Amino acid sequence: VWKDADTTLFCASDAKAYETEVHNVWATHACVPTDPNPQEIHLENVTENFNMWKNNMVEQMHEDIISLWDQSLQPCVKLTGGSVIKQACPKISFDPIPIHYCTPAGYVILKCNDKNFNGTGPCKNVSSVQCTHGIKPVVSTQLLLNGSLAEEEIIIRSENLTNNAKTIIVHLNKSVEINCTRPSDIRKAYCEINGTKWNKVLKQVTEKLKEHFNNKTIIFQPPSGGDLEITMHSFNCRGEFFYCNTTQLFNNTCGCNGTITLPCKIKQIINMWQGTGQAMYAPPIDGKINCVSNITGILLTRDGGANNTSNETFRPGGGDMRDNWRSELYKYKVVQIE
Ligand SMILES: N=C(N)N1CCC[C@H]1C(=O)N1CCN(C(=O)N2CCC[C@H](C(=O)Nc3ccc(Cl)c(F)c3)C2)CC1
Ligand SMILES: *[C@@H]1O[C@H](CO)[C@@H](O)[C@H](O)[C@H]1NC(C)=O
Ligand SMILES: *[C@@H]1O[C@H](CO)[C@@H](O)[C@H](O)[C@H]1NC(C)=O
Ligand SMILES: *[C@@H]1O[C@H](CO)[C@@H](O)[C@H](O)[C@H]1NC(C)=O
Ligand SMILES: *[C@@H]1O[C@H](CO)[C@@H](O)[C@H](O)[C@H]1NC(C)=O
Ligand SMILES: *[C@@H]1O[C@H](CO)[C@@H](O)[C@H](O)[C@H]1NC(C)=O
Ligand SMILES: *[C@@H]1O[C@H](CO)[C@@H](O)[C@H](O)[C@H]1NC(C)=O
Ligand SMILES: *[C@@H]1O[C@H](CO)[C@@H](O)[C@H](O)[C@H]1NC(C)=O
Ligand SMILES: *[C@@H]1O[C@H](CO)[C@@H](O)[C@H](O)[C@H]1NC(C)=O
Ligand SMILES: *[C@@H]1O[C@H](CO)[C@@H](O)[C@H](O)[C@H]1NC(C)=O
Repeated sequence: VWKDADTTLFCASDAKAYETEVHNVWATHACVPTDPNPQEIHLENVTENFNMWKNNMVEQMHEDIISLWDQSLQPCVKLTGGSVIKQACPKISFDPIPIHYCTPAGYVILKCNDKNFNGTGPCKNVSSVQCTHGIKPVVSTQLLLNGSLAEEEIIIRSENLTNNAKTIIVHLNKSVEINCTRPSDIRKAYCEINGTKWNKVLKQVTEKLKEHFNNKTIIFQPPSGGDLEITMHSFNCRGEFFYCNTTQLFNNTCGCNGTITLPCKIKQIINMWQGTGQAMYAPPIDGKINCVSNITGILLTRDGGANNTSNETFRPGGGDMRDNWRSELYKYKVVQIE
């Protein structure tokens, strides 16, 4: 017997005590070691309601990662609310590691094992766990990186598809590598994507979106304004902030199918995701800066006043990292053992 409840979670990780990498350092002192003997109990004949869009676990992970960045990635200058802090900004070791979220005594985590689960509504195949799986806290916009994959079909996730203001999370079932490099202009970078791989996945995505939108025509367009962090695909590679133009990723025409090369820039002046504010970092480290990531999801925003047209147009979105955490926490919820 249990009931829906919120409580303060703790974290577990395989952090290395000797590592200078900042995620390891934070997990070493803020988490416990991962459960060496994790147990999963299947709940016979249990149906349970989930709502990934109203899930306190997401808020708690958000608070953790903000703390992680605040103790690890300090900018030369932080500009918040009129205040201006000038603190040490050395170059660091940066590579996210999986973090597990675990319940204290008197609580368990319920896990939805329905392979088609979209994040809201009833789940027929429910198990209970002490900890989630290991989630890498990858900060990014537009593209979800290094996550998990949907097990069966591509999944569309949204708090309310009919409401165009609600962010759409696309959960891929086959990852697509994105290989970004600043070769050894020191801020000029690029990302390489297999155009055959990507265009095929994207076609499947549009077909999935057809199913939710009455077989309408699915059109992609570049973001319609905003800050560079959201009009570009933003992410952190080895501590450097990359900003990549994704126009060639979301062009509906696909003489295509070669390597897709996105132009990128490393920016020193950042619009922080942790909260409204601007931060400045030192110029990039020397030599080849490279990151090979898996695209496992897409963040989309649908265009509004098309209620009576023939087209549904989608633009890459992001900005609220809670959606990133939500994309992995969607199948979990905390309950109190009554
Ligand atoms: N957290 C809470 N409680 N919130 C309540 C609703 C909005 C949200 C919120 O209050 N906020 C304020 C701060 N935010 C912001 O100002 N944004 C505008 C500028 C860009 C932002 C970006 O995505 N930055 C970024 C930086 C580096 C990387 Cl690598 C990256 F992938 C992304 C979006 C986040 C949402
Ligand atoms: C339910 O999910 C479990 C994972 O715990 C997996 O073995 C299988 O996909 C499902 N099994 C049943 C009996 O539904
Ligand atoms: C998710 O599944 C539930 C089934 O109960 C349904 O009500 C809802 O419309 C679905 N949402 C999406 C985006 O598929
Ligand atoms: C990328 O995807 C492949 C296959 O989908 C997987 O084996 C590999 O572990 C993934 N890499 C990362 C860093 O997630
Ligand atoms: C991914 O899902 C789509 C349906 O959305 C399906 O057609 C495709 O075969 C799936 N691919 C894999 C590798 O499971
Ligand atoms: C979803 O959004 C539409 C359009 O904004 C609105 O009419 C509808 O009431 C919403 N549905 C729910 C369940 O909130
Ligand atoms: C990534 O791209 C760089 C530069 O083009 C190349 O040297 C490297 O081999 C690529 N890595 C992979 C895994 O494709
Ligand atoms: C690009 O992806 C396709 C489909 O997965 C694959 O067959 C092809 O070998 C890839 N190209 C390269 C150069 O690896
Ligand atoms: C991305 O590239 C396209 C074409 O190269 C360009 O028209 C567009 O302005 C670029 N986007 C941004 C945000 O600079
Ligand atoms: C994704 O994971 C790979 C493998 O650990 C790593 O090399 C890469 O830098 C990661 N990408 C990001 C954006 O953290």
